[PDB]
Amino acid sequence: GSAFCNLARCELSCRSLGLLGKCIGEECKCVPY
Repeated sequence: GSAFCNLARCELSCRSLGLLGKCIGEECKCVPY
């Protein structure tokens, strides 16, 4: 919509904090595997 999450880019971003990436509501949100 006005934003668009990318799972590959969210996965590479959540990898920088030590956890898994997912998209929720067209935003990036990280999760504990």
